[PDB]
Amino acid sequence: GLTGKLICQTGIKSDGDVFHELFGTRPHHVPNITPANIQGCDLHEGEFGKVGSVVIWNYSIDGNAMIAKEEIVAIDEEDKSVTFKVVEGHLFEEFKSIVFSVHVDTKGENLVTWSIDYEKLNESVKDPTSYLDFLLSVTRDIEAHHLP
Repeated sequence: GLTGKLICQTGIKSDGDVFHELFGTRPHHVPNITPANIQGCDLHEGEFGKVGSVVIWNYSIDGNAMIAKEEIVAIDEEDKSVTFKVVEGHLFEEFKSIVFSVHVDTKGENLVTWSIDYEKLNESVKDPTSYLDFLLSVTRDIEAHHLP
């Protein structure tokens, strides 16, 4: 009853490998490129670019500042994907679990796919569609930054 998945896909005209490695090896640069959405990214544990690292995101939706501590649970070079599991923060006021994944397909003529997998604390919790608007805004800012 409490489980859902939200996905958004959009094209980018910028380099897809650079987009993938931004999230997979340089996630601390993301605040600098989309500062209206993401104000901070601090290493909590481990090292940037390694599975099992833990980062703290300081970010904002609708003017409201929030915090998500996330474990990087997967970095797949072959699939150009990175998977972030929330382990603490504002989201845990609504969800038992919530995992964000970003995948880039460069095989066609580039697609960014964000997935949100989650389990609500109860049925009155809203599905987190606002986070797709947020991830699309982040993606548009990154594309614009990486374009000549």
